[PDB]
Amino acid sequence: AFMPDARAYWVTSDLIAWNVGELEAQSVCLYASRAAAMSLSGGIQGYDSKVELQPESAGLPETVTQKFPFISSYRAFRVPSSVDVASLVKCQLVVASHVDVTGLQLPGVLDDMFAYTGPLGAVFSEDSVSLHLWAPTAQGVSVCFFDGPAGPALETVQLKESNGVWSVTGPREWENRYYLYEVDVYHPTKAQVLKCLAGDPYARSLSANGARTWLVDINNETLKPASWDELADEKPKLDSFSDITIYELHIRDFSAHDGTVDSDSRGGFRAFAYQASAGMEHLRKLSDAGLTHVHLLPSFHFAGVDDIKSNWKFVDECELATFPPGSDMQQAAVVAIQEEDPYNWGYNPVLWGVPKGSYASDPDGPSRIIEYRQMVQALNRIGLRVVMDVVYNHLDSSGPCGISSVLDKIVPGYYVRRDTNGQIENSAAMNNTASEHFMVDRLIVDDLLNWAVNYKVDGFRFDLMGHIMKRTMMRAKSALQSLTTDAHGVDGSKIYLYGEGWDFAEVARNQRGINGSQLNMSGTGIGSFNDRIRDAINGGNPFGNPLQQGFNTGLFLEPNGFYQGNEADTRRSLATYADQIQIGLAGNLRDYVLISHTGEAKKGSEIHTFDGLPVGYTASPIETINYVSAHDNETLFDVISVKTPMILSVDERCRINHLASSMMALSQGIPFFHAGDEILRSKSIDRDSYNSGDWFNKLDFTYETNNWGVGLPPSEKNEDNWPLMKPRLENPSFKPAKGHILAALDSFVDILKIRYSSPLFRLSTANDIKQRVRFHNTGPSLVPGVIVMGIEDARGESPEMAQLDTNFSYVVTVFNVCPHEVSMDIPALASMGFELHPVQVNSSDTLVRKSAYEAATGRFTVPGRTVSVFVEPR
Amino acid sequence: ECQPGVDFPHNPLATCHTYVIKRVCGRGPSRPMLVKERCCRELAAVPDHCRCEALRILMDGVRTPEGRVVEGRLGDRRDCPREEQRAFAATLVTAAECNLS
Ligand SMILES: [Ca+2]
Ligand SMILES: [Ca+2]
Repeated sequence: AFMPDARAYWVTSDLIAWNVGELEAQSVCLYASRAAAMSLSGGIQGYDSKVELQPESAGLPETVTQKFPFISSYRAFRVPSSVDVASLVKCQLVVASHVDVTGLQLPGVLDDMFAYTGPLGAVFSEDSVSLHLWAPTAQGVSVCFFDGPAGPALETVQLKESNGVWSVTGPREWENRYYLYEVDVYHPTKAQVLKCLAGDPYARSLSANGARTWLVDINNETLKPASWDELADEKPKLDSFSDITIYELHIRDFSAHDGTVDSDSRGGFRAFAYQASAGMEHLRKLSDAGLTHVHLLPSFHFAGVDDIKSNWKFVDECELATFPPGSDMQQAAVVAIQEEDPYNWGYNPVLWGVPKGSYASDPDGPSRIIEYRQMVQALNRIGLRVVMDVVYNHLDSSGPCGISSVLDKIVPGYYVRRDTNGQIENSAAMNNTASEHFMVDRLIVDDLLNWAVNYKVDGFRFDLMGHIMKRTMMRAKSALQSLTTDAHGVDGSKIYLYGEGWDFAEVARNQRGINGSQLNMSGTGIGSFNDRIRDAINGGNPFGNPLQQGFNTGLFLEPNGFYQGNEADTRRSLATYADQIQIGLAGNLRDYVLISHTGEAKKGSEIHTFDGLPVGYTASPIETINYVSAHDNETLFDVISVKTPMILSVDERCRINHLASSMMALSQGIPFFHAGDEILRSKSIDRDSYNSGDWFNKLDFTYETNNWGVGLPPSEKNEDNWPLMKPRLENPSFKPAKGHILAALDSFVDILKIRYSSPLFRLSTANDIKQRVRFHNTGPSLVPGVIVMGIEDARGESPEMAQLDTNFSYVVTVFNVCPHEVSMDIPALASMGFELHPVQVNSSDTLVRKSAYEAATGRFTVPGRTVSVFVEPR
Repeated sequence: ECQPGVDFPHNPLATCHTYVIKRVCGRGPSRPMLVKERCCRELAAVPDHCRCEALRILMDGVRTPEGRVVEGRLGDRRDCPREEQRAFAATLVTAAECNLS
């Protein structure tokens, strides 16, 4: 069978690029076959058209190479004017030259002729409903209408193409129908023209499992909860982006194990709308402390979870508890059902504009739209803005087959990124998107506006932002900010953006264009995760050796037996990690000057990580997302239980968990917390719990368990680390009790209140941090494992700076990770009126209370494994 | 002269150890290309004249005067023997992988 490879490119309507011999380029012909009947028998047979492609001497012009840099050295071929380009892109195409046959990659020529900016999806008029679909390679597009989500077809209507856009205008009565598109288009992966049933890319609602698209008006009164149009007045106050703290939560985890919530609402949008559930009281406590934002994991239509709840499988949660804490039997029961369970993170995008059906009470009907809007409203009313995890980097499926393939079904080989052979790139996970293409770029921005206007979302977290073009990131930023209350019902100036700025794969070093990596996103005002501070605190990296120690895991202070060099090597490594944290504590700035462990005064960018790049990479503190844990990798409690000495008590590790969290909360920039960090959450040392079910991802709001010691985690992801997990799981002294969990939560709440008791922790500009923030325990003479941070404010008669704090004039924070008490002597902070913060004076922990200050020598006595905050009152 | 702790870090290519397991044994964390990039960045951070030495320590490890190995090595994994892991470990510098001299 004829299955060609795609090494040639159609870049503009009159130019084809191909990397062939300078002489063999004199015999290149372009072949076309609408019915795709081409075969080999030994030249080519079964073609419609045959036209000579004339080689160009000059090559590819700059305007082409600036869009596609990875093919800049390719030979240029001219396409004659006699050729009807619009008709040939709808056909099977090959270029042939001894005999070298290959296909054409079309996105380039599709953006040149068929770039569209007008209406798409469904447009509602007073008397009419019109549909619009972008498919410039389709031979024909029809629309199948359905009466419900299950019945046969009512009608079939043809669509008229205009500039690659298929359109049709019908009556008002079309509203509330269910529909599918009928597209006959050539698919290169099957090498034939197939008549495909596909959903709408601009869908606003779907039936169960995205079987059919619901033709609904999103502006409908019957879809708005009470006082929805007046939510802008109800939304919690946001003075600046510097006041943001983020709490990362997964929708199902929140209420899956919550008994106080009805079983029909458990693990869905309704749970957040409860009056006085355990989960909503938990979010209320943090919000009153100072928490501002809630980041929820993928809520849009993804594959991996069946919307029809009757198909869901479960594990015997009684008999599984009778197994040993370090057994492999628990994971065997979960893996057997993991493909048909109710659990997944949701990193398998199908349609970006529709809320997930499985999180709704009914996958059919207006249920999913209303309950989503209720979730946003309810969180805003308890004082928490809502952030959406957006996954624009890839798609779940591709090809003409499957219920989970939508975009690649309608326009094959355009929405997905492909290599120089035409194979799809899988670097993000599977089926990478190509945001460099015009219509993909538009689809992403139109989606971000959909969630901002129709659902009133307060921010977005970009999964693999480095796989998305900066161009797309900047246009989305300007569009969201331009939204006003009187025009669209939402104040767009308060919407904040951030994401994973990892630079890797076929998009690295700007190979496909200026991509949204941490370094490129410097000075843009869009946040990015500080992976430098993350690794410096925990030790090593998520993909490194599990036993690698860091600053907050006793690198030099408390060796764990694993060889990391001699005493002098570990001590020099500990002082290096401390220098990286301090830059992050000062907002991970490019231009912030810090005295490093050698005594040398270095700028943030001049301090590098041990393997290449600069530590400080931001121009503004609001571009920094400080964190020690997320949904990815192992939880704070799990990583501390592995890295730190095995002889330690759980009470000592509990204090270490508080240190890591507090370092984030008291840092300049934006703190990021994983749900459960307050209550010592465990996943039983699981590093990839995306498909581990409810068993390993359990969040307990009864505070009875932290989910530590529920068997060894699934094999495929953790099997090789089982020998270093088992004895830690089997040891009862590793599992914390009810008293530990509650004390860790109360200690977490206290720190948040300290952050919002002073505007000095939340400095808005880079120049403010330079002048005010000073570190003290520096040089070759520093006390290891101690970070001293001081923030200065306008004091005395005629000060240099403006006054920002009305209660305090100076704040000093001491971070101590040493197993014992430390006595500091700082001459610069001598003869000052310092005292312990009123929150820590009334603290439930008796250990913190022993913190003291002396005005004589500037003495700071801070207890072991403790963070202390000192203040100078006005 | 290529000493760990002086010319390159202790446990030189720990990220490459996990990447070898994902590729040969078929087990490890998701997003394998993100793991690959850090492994290649760890390899490129090593000076050119020490790269082959640091690659050997990943494969075989350094033995102490005391007698035991510390900074390596490629051990035995379930259905994934040492010599199978070792063969792929040597091809990490080649054009098909990290592409380094
Ligand atoms: Ca709040
Ligand atoms: Ca699953």
